Amino acid sequence: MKFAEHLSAHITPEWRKQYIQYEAFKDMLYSAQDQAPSVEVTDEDTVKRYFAKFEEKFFQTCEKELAKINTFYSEKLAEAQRRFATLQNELQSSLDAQKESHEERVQHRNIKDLKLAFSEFYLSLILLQNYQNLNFTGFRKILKKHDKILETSRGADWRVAHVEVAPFYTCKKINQLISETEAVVTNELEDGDRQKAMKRLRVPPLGAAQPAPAWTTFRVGLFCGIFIVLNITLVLAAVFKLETDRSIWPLIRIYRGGFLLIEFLFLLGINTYGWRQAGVNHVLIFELNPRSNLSHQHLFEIAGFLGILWCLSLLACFFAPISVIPTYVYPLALYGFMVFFLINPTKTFYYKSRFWLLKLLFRVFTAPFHKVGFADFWLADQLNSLSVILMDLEYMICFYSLELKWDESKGLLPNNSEESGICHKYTYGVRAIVQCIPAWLRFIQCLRRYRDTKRAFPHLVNAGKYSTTFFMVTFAALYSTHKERGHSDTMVFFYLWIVFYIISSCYTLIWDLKMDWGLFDKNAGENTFLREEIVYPQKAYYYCAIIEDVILRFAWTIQISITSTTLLPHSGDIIATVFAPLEVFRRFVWNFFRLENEHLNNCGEFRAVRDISV
Amino acid sequence: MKFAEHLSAHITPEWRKQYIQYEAFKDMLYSAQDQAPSVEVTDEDTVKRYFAKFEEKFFQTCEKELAKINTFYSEKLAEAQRRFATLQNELQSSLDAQKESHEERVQHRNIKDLKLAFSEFYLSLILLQNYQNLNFTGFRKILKKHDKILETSRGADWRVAHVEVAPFYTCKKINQLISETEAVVTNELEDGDRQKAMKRLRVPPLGAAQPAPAWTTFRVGLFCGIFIVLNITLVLAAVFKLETDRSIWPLIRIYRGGFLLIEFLFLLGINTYGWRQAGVNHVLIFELNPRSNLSHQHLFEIAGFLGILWCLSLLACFFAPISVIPTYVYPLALYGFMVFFLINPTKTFYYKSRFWLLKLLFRVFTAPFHKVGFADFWLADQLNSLSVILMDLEYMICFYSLELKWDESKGLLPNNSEESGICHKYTYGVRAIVQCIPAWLRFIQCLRRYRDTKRAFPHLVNAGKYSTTFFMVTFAALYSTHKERGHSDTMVFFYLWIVFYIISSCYTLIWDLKMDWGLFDKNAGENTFLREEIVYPQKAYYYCAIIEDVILRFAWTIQISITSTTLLPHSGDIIATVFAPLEVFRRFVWNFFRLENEHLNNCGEFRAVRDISV
Ligand SMILES: O=P(O)(O)O[C@H]1[C@@H](OP(=O)(O)O)[C@H](OP(=O)(O)O)[C@@H](OP(=O)(O)OP(=O)(O)O)[C@H](OP(=O)(O)O)[C@H]1OP(=O)(O)O
Ligand SMILES: O=P(O)(O)O[C@H]1[C@@H](OP(=O)(O)O)[C@H](OP(=O)(O)O)[C@@H](OP(=O)(O)OP(=O)(O)O)[C@H](OP(=O)(O)O)[C@H]1OP(=O)(O)O
Ligand SMILES: O=P(O)(O)O[C@H]1[C@@H](OP(=O)(O)O)[C@H](OP(=O)(O)O)[C@@H](OP(=O)(O)OP(=O)(O)O)[C@H](OP(=O)(O)O)[C@H]1OP(=O)(O)O
Ligand SMILES: O=P(O)(O)O[C@H]1[C@@H](OP(=O)(O)O)[C@H](OP(=O)(O)O)[C@@H](OP(=O)(O)OP(=O)(O)O)[C@H](OP(=O)(O)O)[C@H]1OP(=O)(O)O
Repeated sequence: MKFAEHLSAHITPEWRKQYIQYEAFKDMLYSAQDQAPSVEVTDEDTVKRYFAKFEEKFFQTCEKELAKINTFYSEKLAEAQRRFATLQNELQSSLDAQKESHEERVQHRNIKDLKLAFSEFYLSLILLQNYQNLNFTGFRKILKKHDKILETSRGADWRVAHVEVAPFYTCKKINQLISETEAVVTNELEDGDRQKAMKRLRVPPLGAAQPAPAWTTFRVGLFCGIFIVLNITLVLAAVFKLETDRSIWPLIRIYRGGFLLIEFLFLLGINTYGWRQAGVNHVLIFELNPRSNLSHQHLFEIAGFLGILWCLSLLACFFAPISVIPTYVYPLALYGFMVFFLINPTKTFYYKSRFWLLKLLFRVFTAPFHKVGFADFWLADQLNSLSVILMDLEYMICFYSLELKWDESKGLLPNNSEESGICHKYTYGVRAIVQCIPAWLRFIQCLRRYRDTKRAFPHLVNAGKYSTTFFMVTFAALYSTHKERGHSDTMVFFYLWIVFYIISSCYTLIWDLKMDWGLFDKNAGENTFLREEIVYPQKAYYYCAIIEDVILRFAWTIQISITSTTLLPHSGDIIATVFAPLEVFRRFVWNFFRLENEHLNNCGEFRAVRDISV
Repeated sequence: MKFAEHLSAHITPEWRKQYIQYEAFKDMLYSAQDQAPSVEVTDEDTVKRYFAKFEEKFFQTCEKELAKINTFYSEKLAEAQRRFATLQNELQSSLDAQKESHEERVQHRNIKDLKLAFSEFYLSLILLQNYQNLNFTGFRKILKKHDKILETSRGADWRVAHVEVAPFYTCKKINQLISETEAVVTNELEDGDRQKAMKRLRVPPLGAAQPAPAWTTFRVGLFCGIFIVLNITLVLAAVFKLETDRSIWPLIRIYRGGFLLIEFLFLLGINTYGWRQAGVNHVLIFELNPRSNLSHQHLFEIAGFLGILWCLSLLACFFAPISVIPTYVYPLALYGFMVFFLINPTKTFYYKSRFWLLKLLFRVFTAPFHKVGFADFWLADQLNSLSVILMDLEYMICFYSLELKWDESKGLLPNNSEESGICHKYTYGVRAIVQCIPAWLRFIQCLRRYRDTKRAFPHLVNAGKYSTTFFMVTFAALYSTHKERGHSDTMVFFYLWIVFYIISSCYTLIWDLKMDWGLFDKNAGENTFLREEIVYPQKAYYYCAIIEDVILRFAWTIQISITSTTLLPHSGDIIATVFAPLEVFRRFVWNFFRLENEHLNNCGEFRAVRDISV
């Protein structure tokens, strides 16, 4: 009925330019129909010749499209045949080695990677088959549509004479390859059982708009509604009922991290939805499973549940829920519940994503030794902007270990004490390393990448980009320490520090535009100050992001400076609280164009599957 | 991949017994496969003869199923051809009358009914086409499964030799009929335009019933979450913050009706979901549009919004956030909003259902004159159990017009002695008629039906059933009035009243079982105390409903009698509040089996479309 959006939603992204231009043909046909003058205005010969010339040009365009499709199909078939030959040779070598302990574990890894390579090959073959079917359907539908407006029946004859003889339609090699692959997998690997072998080779409609189950959407809406109502109740309770008898700073300073985490989860769900809709293949970049994947609804549901728990804990800290449990227990219960949810060793509640995240975290935090992929440095980049949660963790540990006297009530709020503040300082040393941890991780990753791929431009400069944070933080700490000690030269520690402000931002900002986002290209074309090809439909997004990155970069250096050095102590807490939720927004904007620039490097290579070895 | 639930969900409910028994064939094949004796000593000849006899019986069953399908298709095709001939003759008569004002309005009505009859005929033809396609697919799939499991080449040969030469597959008369119908509608009726005619004749995937849009489910969940959180907050506020000013009785008596309406909407949504899932075709019975329909999610989304408004109004009444607006304004705003939502004359917010409901309400309340259909008496039956809202309406009108002072913001709470008691007495006697209105409507509908049909068994006994409410209410009112007047003979007005209690319930209860639900049949099989065929899978539902109706009938009788007679001082206002939400539950249970018994009168007639006339 509606072929346009069906074709749009069933297109393989990396081959989007290799399909048929249905919409262009439709617009051309409509323009030709409208351009016809009146019967009386022009003679019948002029109308006849106009129709004839338009038909000729239409058929020339159709011939060009058919030739392009045929060439693409032939190249893909040749590539598939060569890959099959290579895989069969490797499988034969592995099986003859197996026929003739550490050797057993090596073999286990061998048939661990081989059964994945075969699955990837099967996915490629299925994608080629779908491409062929969809292209033929589009040709037939556009010719049928043409054969109605013009009322000249020349499209049916053209289809019968040209498309029906096309090799892209008359060849059966893909089906034979599929059958041989199934036979090889069932015989050599799974040893005679078609059930599990077919189960691991099933291709669900991954290249479509497969809706989520209605229960997931219902849960998302339920959690969102409870969250907004609890938020309104919390705001009213804070405004009306509570009096800040002994400050609420050790309360917001503890509850900031959970709010930041929930906001990050929500924005990540939005990011995933945008990637999926815009046509960016993040599954190939992140090296995920094409058949099993997490949609944005699951992330929204997780964020909603976490927000429900956070709001309930804050409300419990607010009024007087239980008259026997001390009020300094609720944040502990909340964070313990978060940790328990993450590291649950059972097989429930997205058990297939939590383990992947845990292994990724281990690899990230063991940076110098493990090899570096896209996911590792992407997660390290996220942790770079998510350091406020680490700061809150350190502050909460030092507040509970030393400052709060557990024997009274109202443990959390009243910090009424003599030396209240021994934790709101920096002089013992541990306030700068906690903030320099992620920069150190990225610096070490860049060093390892340069060592492996010994090409010193991208990585040594990238490694030097993260080193400016060390200089800035150490100079801020030194200036604050000498100000507290009242040295007459403290002001000089101000001066150079200020330049290490600018040298920081102007560094990273440039790397954000030229290298991370790939803008300001010399082949910009019509798109001014951008690159030649853009995925997202509107340039206003690009211009607004360019505008906002500049502003949000400058108020990242100032937040990390004011917060580690802990200076100007009358508005530092409020400014840090205000500026914390802007860092996540900046990173959320950055992710879009970072992954879009990464994706466009796989569109000139026509790569659609994750190539693997044994 | 999974043909079982596809076949189950794509079956026309009224032709379910005329399809192919796929599950029975699967179970038979599995049992035969499991019953393989043994190679051990049994001997190959015994296994061979067992396989041969099973193959023979399998082929006999397949032949019987094929013959049944062929005969059903032949009968349906003959019926369709005769109906087409009749419709063509009527259309020809109408067009020749049109070719050769009140006559113009009559012609407009004629082409109003004709364009509906043609659409229903087109729906029937499309249903027959789908039946043919699905039956062939099922045959092919089951034969392929048999061939796979029993390692032979008999199934393919049998399919080629028998199913291929079947008329249910080689007869293309339906396609010619469909093309002729399109031609006739496009030429004679829509005058040469295929666009609007085809749009009118399009058959959407009803069987698929594509899982409802995600925004609707999201809104349902959002409204539900807000409702539950507001309910918890309201309960806490009522328990804790309330004040012993003067009574909360003129508040529950006002807010009861909205709660009852919301509960009715929720239970009606559950009812619609149950009807759709169980296979009951309520669209045919209610004479709705087979292409445009309301799902249960829309009713849940209306109910959630109404509950949100109700909870907000109650919270505003409790807290009184605004210090200038009087407290007796909020229920007025709530009920005005409900009325405005119902009678909105624009074209938004389910405008094609509200107008249908309004016309139905007009027909119901003008009962003696209009003809009676299923939708009229069904709605009157619902209003019979929904009289508490009418009682609340009359009480609120009397309370505001007479009692309320409006001068000082004492509001909807209190502060009088006898002003509470003129509205709580029955000197006017108006609270008997407000309760006897729906019984009167049903009684007059039964009288009109008996006059139309001239068959006196069902309708002149139904009218007698409905007439007992008048006796019960009038005797309760007389007893209460004489008790207030202190007559020495008032006790006798008690005595006979008590029998008019029993005579009421034992009447209606019997009509609920034998006639409304069609149970206690004389020719039941293994379903003891039930009817021969049942739609809902489990008999436990039937037995539970049989148990429940008995208790709830006496509860309903005593509740309405006590509420009408205004007797038994304080208890007769908490007992009514407790018993009010049980009469909606009783009606909600009654609807299931009422419509199921109605449905099992077209399944034996093989009627799947609604017949009309011009
Ligand atoms: O005039 P248009 O441009 O609006 O065409 C309409 C419609 O014409 P209409 O006005 O009489 O209803 C066609 O119906 P026909 O009369 O040709 O049969 C319909 O084809 P269809 O029913 O599937 O028939 P088959 O393809 O299965 O053979 C086509 O659907 P697509 O080609 O599949 O996208 C639509 O295209 P669209 O613009 O995308 O909605
Ligand atoms: O070799 P291993 O140690 O990796 O484990 C086997 C397999 O064990 P098995 O031999 O008893 O069938 C695991 O199934 P289980 O024992 O947990 O049921 C399965 O885990 P899984 O499906 O993810 O998890 P679950 O859905 O089953 O809970 C894993 O698949 P991957 O981890 O996805 O690659 C398999 O790898 P492979 O040898 O390539 O088939
Ligand atoms: O052994 P079973 O009883 O489980 O059969 C399975 C499956 O066998 P498997 O174990 O090798 O995967 C069949 O695959 P095959 O090897 O015959 O091709 C499959 O057919 P399929 O792929 O659609 O093939 P085509 O019909 O399109 O030609 C069939 O689907 P349905 O007939 O359409 O319902 C399934 O039936 P089910 O029980 O309902 O899930
Ligand atoms: O004859 P009438 O007075 O009953 O009205 C015509 C038509 O008016 P038209 O002649 O200008 O096209 C109405 O469309 P509008 O004027 O409101 O746009 C349409 O209402 P509708 O589609 O429900 O409502 P909307 O979706 O359009 O808002 C109605 O269809 P039905 O009531 O469903 O039977 C039609 O009946 P028919 O003659 O059989 O085609």
